[PDB]
Formats: sequence, C-alpha cells, structure tokens
Amino acid sequence: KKKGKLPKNYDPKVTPDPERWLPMRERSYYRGRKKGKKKDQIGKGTQ
Amino acid sequence: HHLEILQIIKESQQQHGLRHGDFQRYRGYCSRRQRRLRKTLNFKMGNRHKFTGKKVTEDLLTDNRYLLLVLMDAERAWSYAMQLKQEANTEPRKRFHLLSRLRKAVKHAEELERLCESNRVDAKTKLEAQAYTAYLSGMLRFEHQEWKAAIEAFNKCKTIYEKLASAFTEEQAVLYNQRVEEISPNIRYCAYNIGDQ
Amino acid sequence: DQDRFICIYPAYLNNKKTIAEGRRIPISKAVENPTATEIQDVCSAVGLNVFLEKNKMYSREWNRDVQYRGRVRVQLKQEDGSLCLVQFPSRKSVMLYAAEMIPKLKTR
RNA sequence: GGGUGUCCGCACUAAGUUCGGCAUCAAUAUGGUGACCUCCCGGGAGCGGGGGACCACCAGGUUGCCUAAGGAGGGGUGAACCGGCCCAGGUCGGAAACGGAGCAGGUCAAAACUCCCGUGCUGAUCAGUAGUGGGAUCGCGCCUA
Ligand SMILES: [K+]
Ligand SMILES: [K+]
Ligand SMILES: [K+]
Ligand SMILES: [K+]
Ligand SMILES: [K+]
Ligand SMILES: [Mg+2]
Ligand SMILES: [Mg+2]
Ligand SMILES: [Mg+2]
Ligand SMILES: [Mg+2]
Ligand SMILES: [Mg+2]
Ligand SMILES: [Mg+2]
Ligand SMILES: [Mg+2]
Ligand SMILES: [Mg+2]
Ligand SMILES: [Mg+2]
Ligand SMILES: [Mg+2]
Ligand SMILES: [Mg+2]
Ligand SMILES: [Mg+2]
Ligand SMILES: [Mg+2]
Ligand SMILES: [Mg+2]
Ligand SMILES: [Mg+2]
Ligand SMILES: [Mg+2]
Ligand SMILES: [Mg+2]
Ligand SMILES: [Mg+2]
Ligand SMILES: [Mg+2]
Ligand SMILES: [Mg+2]
Ligand SMILES: [Mg+2]
Ligand SMILES: [Mg+2]
Ligand SMILES: [Mg+2]
Ligand SMILES: [Mg+2]
Ligand SMILES: [Mg+2]
Ligand SMILES: [Mg+2]
Ligand SMILES: [Mg+2]
Ligand SMILES: [Mg+2]
Ligand SMILES: [Mg+2]
Repeated sequence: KKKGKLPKNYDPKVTPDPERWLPMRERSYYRGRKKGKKKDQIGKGTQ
Repeated sequence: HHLEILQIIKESQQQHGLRHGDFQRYRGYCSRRQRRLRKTLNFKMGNRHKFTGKKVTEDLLTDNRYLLLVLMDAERAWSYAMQLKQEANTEPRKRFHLLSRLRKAVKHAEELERLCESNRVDAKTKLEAQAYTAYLSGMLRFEHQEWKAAIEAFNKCKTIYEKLASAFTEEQAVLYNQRVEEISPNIRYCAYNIGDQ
Repeated sequence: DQDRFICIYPAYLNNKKTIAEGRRIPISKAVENPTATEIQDVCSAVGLNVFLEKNKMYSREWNRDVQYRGRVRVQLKQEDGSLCLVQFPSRKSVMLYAAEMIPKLKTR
C-alpha cells in the first residue's frame, strides 16, 4: 500500500495504466527495447 | 576459514557417476566445475592469443572458496588416471599416461597443502589437506609398486584421518572411518609385500 | 700378358666424387679431379708397366669430359704370381700412391 | 490481519544447453627403412662377399625434475625432376654371361595442406531451468481462527 505515497494514487485519474502490472512486452505502451538490448548485447559480448 | 574436503569429494563423485564407475564423466564434471569457478571469480588463466600461469597466491585465500579450484585440478588428474587404469587392461601403453597424471595429481595436492599452511586457514582444513596429499602420494607410490613409500603415505593418511574422526560426532565420523576402511586392503597388501624377504 | 692388368679409373681417386659414384679411398687422401694422364705419368715414373687408355671411361661417370675421361692399366704380377714390385702388393696401394704423388707434378 | 506467488534493464549460487579463437612436451633400449661416411676381403672390368661410426623417418618397449595440456589418435586429400622404386631405347664395362650410372615413359605418397575425435585454456550463448534473496504490492489467486 506504500505505493510511493497514495494521494496521487487517486489524484492522476485513479490508478496506473489498467494494463498496470503484467508482462512488460505485453502492455500497450508496447516497447520492445531495441537499442537498449543492442547496447547490452554489445556490452556483454565485448566483455 | 573452513573446508570439508573428503565430504566434498565423496558426495560429488557419488552424484556425478563413480557410483556406477564412470571416471570419464566425473572428470568431465570436475572440468566443467573448474570452468564455472573460474568464470565466476574472474580468475582466468588464458586470454585469447596468450596464456598465463595461474598462481593461487596467499591473498585471495581469504575467500575460503578458491582452494576448491586447485582441489578440482587435483581431482581432475586423479580421475583421468583411474580412467586409464581401466583402459590399460587392453591397451597397456595407456599405463604410462596414467602414471604421469597421478604425479601431477600429487603435485597439486602438495601445492594445495602448501596453500593451507597459511595462517588464514583453520586447523581442520589443514588436516583434511594433509590427509589428501598423503593419500595421493600413496596411490602414486602404489602404482609404482614402491611398497615402503606407499605404506608410509598410507600410514600417514590413516593416522591423520583417525585424528579427525576421534574429534567430532560419530555421525560425522562415519565418513572418515569409511575412508580408512576404504584404503585398508592396500595397507595389508603393502605389508605382505614388505615381509616377503 | 696384356689383358690381366688391374684397372684404375680416374673416379677411384677423385675427392669430389662419392662412394656411390666410384670412389675407393678416403676423402682425406684423394685429390681433386685427378686424370688418367696424371695417374699414368706418376705410375710409369715410379717403375710400373702401365699404359693409358685415353679412350676408356668409367660407367659411373656421367660427364663426358677430358678431365673425367680415361682409364689407367697397371701390371701387378708376372705369370708365376710374383710381384712386379714388393712396394705395391695390391690395388689399394697403387691408388694411394697415385693420390700421394699427383699434386706435385704441375699443380703449382 | 499476516504470509506468499502474480510484477522488474533486478542480484547471487548451483547443476545444465548451444556455439566460435588459440594450443597439441620430451628423454631413451631395441628393430625395420634410406642416404652419406669409414673399414676389411675377392676380381682383368662392370662388380661380388662382409664389418663398424653416424644422421633423418617409421615402428613401439621401458620411462619423466615436461607440462595449461600434449594421446604413440583418425578422415579427406595430396606427386616434382634438383624424390624412391620399375626403367624399352640408348650409353658405359664385357669376348660373352650380364652388370653399372639411368633418359624417355609409366609409376608409388610416407610428410605439408586440410577437417575432425581426444586433451587444455579461452570468449560467449539462451526474451533459460532450479534454489535462495532483493525492489515492488489497490488489481488476482493460494495458505492461515
Ligand atoms: K587411404
Ligand atoms: K620419375
Ligand atoms: K638397356
Ligand atoms: K640396386
Ligand atoms: K500483491
Ligand atoms: Mg573416492
Ligand atoms: Mg607419459
Ligand atoms: Mg615400475
Ligand atoms: Mg513495475
Ligand atoms: Mg622438453
Ligand atoms: Mg637427440
Ligand atoms: Mg631426462
Ligand atoms: Mg621417440
Ligand atoms: Mg620392438
Ligand atoms: Mg674393424
Ligand atoms: Mg665394393
Ligand atoms: Mg658392396
Ligand atoms: Mg592415426
Ligand atoms: Mg568427417
Ligand atoms: Mg622429398
Ligand atoms: Mg611400371
Ligand atoms: Mg643395350
Ligand atoms: Mg652394349
Ligand atoms: Mg660395349
Ligand atoms: Mg642395361
Ligand atoms: Mg637388377
Ligand atoms: Mg621418370
Ligand atoms: Mg576449425
Ligand atoms: Mg582417443
Ligand atoms: Mg523472486
Ligand atoms: Mg519477491
Ligand atoms: Mg532491485
Ligand atoms: Mg529497480
Ligand atoms: Mg514487503
């Protein structure tokens, strides 16, 4: 219930995105993390 | 501080094949484990295109975790040797490779014993390593049929493991009593080869 | 007794030839490119019935050149088996003598 | 009410999967094979009989104060002419019997190339399985009078 406070919980429109928590690739923001993967691949690979 | 060597080897071997006698598999797991330990601890022997000697110095010995690495070198050799002893019944030149390995197995244990001479390691691990080195010295100097040195190392080994067994619970003592019972027949064989003259 | 003379071909003494090539004496003692002409001159000079066959060549000599051309014949024994000279009782000894003297003629 | 899963650019550990770079130690006793060297014996030549020293390749018997390892591994393939062997012709020695250096021609592949198995060190790989944790928690299950 901490919710990083809770006033705001009802203040910006009552709740977070209804998709909310669930698979992050599944949500409707729908980001698939391209250049961040690529930056992390290249990072791990090169050592 | 601590390290229950005999227990490590017995359970590892029992889990990864020697229960049905697969020295080739156990050597394999022993190798894979060294690879995991090395990759985790960022302690690499060789970077692509060059090789560097791994020296397990005294500092990193605080980790009570690195000794296992050398112990795995020693177990790897020892396993390969027994594997050859099985392949030599039909290839006798294999015997020569066998002896080479046991010698390195003993060499690792002696260096490993040297590591446990550090003031950073507890008495119980010093005795476990002394007993391990004595034991391999014994198996080598047994395959050379050099009975007096073999019985010297086995009596050193028996005396040490008996010292450890008399100090703790009979429940934990069971393993140590099992090692002495485990090498007793070689002891009797050594005696019968000495008292022949 | 013409046709029972022993044979000496140049190659037996040519130090720049090998044993498979016909050499019979140690390299230390042989000499460079000795010729049949030179061998005859030394053996007639020491008192041996010798004659030069300018027209005979050693089978083992591939080079068809004057320096390798030649065969020298030496009479070693009389019909009754006795030595012509006690000093040269065998083929080997003749070869060695040839090699010893050859450098003194016109090498200078 | 609590605990816990459902959530994350999370973390540690352990057993795994898939895949690329590099590297592959020697000393010997003995036997076979080839070259050179060096001794004898016999012959009128060609040459015939035999003895040692040493080099390099194979085998493979005993060994290690050589290791990060380093086996006496396998597969494809691989032939000049300044390699071996068989050498018509021809040439040289021979009276001949035949023999020598050997062209042309045909011919034979040990090595080196190369791909693995084995062994060692690597560098990664999986929107990853298991176990213990962390941040997170309105929604949703499950466990608790
Ligand atoms: K083949
Ligand atoms: K040819
Ligand atoms: K011919
Ligand atoms: K021949
Ligand atoms: K929750
Ligand atoms: Mg055991
Ligand atoms: Mg060996
Ligand atoms: Mg022995
Ligand atoms: Mg979130
Ligand atoms: Mg060496
Ligand atoms: Mg040598
Ligand atoms: Mg040595
Ligand atoms: Mg050898
Ligand atoms: Mg043999
Ligand atoms: Mg002799
Ligand atoms: Mg001869
Ligand atoms: Mg001969
Ligand atoms: Mg092979
Ligand atoms: Mg293949
Ligand atoms: Mg060649
Ligand atoms: Mg043919
Ligand atoms: Mg002919
Ligand atoms: Mg003819
Ligand atoms: Mg003729
Ligand atoms: Mg012919
Ligand atoms: Mg023939
Ligand atoms: Mg040809
Ligand atoms: Mg490859
Ligand atoms: Mg194999
Ligand atoms: Mg969790
Ligand atoms: Mg959690
Ligand atoms: Mg976190
Ligand atoms: Mg976070
Ligand atoms: Mg909490």
